Amino acid sequence: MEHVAFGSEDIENTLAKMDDGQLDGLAFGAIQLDGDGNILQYNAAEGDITGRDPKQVIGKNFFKDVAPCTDSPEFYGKFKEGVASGNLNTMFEYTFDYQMTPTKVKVHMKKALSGDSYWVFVKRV
Repeated sequence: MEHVAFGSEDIENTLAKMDDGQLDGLAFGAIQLDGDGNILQYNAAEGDITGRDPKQVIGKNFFKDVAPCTDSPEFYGKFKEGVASGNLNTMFEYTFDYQMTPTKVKVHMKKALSGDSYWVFVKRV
């Protein structure tokens, strides 16, 4: 179990050293997206929250395929502005309700250390 706290100010540096094996040891959900919203990494904790099987969602588009409930100005809109601008760091509450029991979460989106990749961190509230 990797000791990293949700919302840590230097979270991008710490997660840069993790492979999709060490990501599964986080206490919160973590998804890594490319600039188009395609899923590059998806950890075990996220699968526990949402029911998705990590290996099966990698490669899919988060906003178009996996999470249509996030295709809105309040989530996808913030992501798109972040990708276009070059920086992103925002935290907000949201409800995930597609093909699942509605679940309230806290989401933290932040640009990764690498060029065109972005993190989406999730925890229950």
